[PDB]
Amino acid sequence: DDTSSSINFLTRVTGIGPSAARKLVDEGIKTLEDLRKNEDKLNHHQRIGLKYFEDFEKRIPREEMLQMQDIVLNEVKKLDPEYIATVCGSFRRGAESSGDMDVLLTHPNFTSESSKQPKLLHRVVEQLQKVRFITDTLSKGETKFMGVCQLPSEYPHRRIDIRLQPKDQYYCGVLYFTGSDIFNKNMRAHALEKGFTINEYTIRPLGVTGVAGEPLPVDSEQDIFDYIQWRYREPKDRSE
Repeated sequence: DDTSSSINFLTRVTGIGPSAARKLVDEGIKTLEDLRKNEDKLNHHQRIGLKYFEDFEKRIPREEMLQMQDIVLNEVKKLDPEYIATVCGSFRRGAESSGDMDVLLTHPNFTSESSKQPKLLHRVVEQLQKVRFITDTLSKGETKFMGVCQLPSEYPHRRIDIRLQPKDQYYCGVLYFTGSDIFNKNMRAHALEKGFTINEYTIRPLGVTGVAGEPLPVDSEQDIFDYIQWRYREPKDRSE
């Protein structure tokens, strides 16, 4: 019990997985105090998770999400109008509150046949840091950024992810990350009944063989619904 309750509290800190949590409790750190007195035992991601432990357990009001959206979309547009940025998650479905901000980013210069273009993403991250919206980085790779942001003022720090997706796979991504999970499940099931398979990257025909063919052209979410003969489903109507 004691061990379990300690392992559960730790897992509430972003970055601290189950294994990492056990190893930590196994070393004598169980409380928030212990953690805060032992940052030297945590990697960068876990340490930032600890720093904003409380803030990260707070919900985000839609009104704030909207202000966050404006900041993101506006800065991106200034860097290059060709950039396309979409805030997904339950927020895109009209949710009155969110737990984090998930942003899908693309640029016509970056397609799936293209090699890595990390600066496409990092340029955006750097600018948002410049305007002081992004305050910390949990981690960042060639196509994904996980960090912390804050509205200027008192405002809680919020979790934000920015994913760079190839232009030719962008809308399948926006669809997937908009959800909900139930809706995605139901849409993929229907796609199958129609001879198509859909994932977060593409929609492909499904030969009677069961083996998916080449990816089909997608230039909007609408195209995906069109392929499977479903009338367009507004994000607000995608609870399931």
